[PDB]
Amino acid sequence: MENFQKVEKIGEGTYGVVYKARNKLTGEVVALKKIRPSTAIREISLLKELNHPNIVKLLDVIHTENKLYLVFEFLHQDLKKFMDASALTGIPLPLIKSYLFQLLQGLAFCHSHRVLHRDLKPQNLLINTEGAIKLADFGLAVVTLWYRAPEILLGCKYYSTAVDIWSLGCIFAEMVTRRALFPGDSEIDQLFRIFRTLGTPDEVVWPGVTSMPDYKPSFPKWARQDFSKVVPPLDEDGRSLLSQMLHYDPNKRISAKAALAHPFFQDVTKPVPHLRL
Ligand SMILES: NC(=O)c1sc(Nc2ccc(S(N)(=O)=O)cc2)nc1N
Repeated sequence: MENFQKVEKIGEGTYGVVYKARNKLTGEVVALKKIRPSTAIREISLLKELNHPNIVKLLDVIHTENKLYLVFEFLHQDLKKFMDASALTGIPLPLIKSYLFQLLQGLAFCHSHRVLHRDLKPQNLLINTEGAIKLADFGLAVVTLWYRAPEILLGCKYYSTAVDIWSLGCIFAEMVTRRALFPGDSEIDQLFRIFRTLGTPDEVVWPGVTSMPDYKPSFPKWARQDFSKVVPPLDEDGRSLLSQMLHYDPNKRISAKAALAHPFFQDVTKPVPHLRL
């Protein structure tokens, strides 16, 4: 792209590299993703018409010389950087609530249009100075496993919208405690960290779990811990919501739409964050 003057590399995912760039003609600043099929582009072309206030806007899709570039509206900072910047004091609850609420709206929208994110993590949740937060880097049909739903880790071949609720629940907990909920460093360690905290799933809480591709009758049997210890600073409404976002059975896991009606959001507002850019 000679049409842009890459200002700096701002990120890197499994789908490619993203740069902060300036359109040397219009002068606009954007996020340019260099990716590297028709089912792909056709799939992407859907994403362009996927416009919502809590979804990073995909501006242009460019296919040239064996290269695929995606131009996105540029957002100020990602949630991982913001959480780190807020580690000494923690993000204030009203702001945590606002962000969670907006992200659920974004997911509710995606899911109603049959689009799944599949790889939600603090690094692809972007925020601006006006208090908004948006979903970025939608995943298409050293990697972080911390936000991966248990059914994915157990070999499910068909993801459901529930995997996004799980990831968001993990992010919610992390914003509240200032510590990753399940910081695994391998698929099995990830799986076992979830088990040690939520209890090893069985047929009672998760019908069908013992018949999953990577399930092993030999998994250790850990008892479930209390949420009071898992996310202590969270009030009971928040813990109630989190528990529903972290149900083992994808079918019992709360939907984005239902989560939006949870009492936790009765007093939701939209604070502005203190961003250091
Ligand atoms: N991937 C995307 O679509 C992106 S990434 C992005 N900007 C951005 C700005 C600052 C930071 S950081 N690490 O907090 O300084 C991270 C990301 N905007 C879009 N649309």
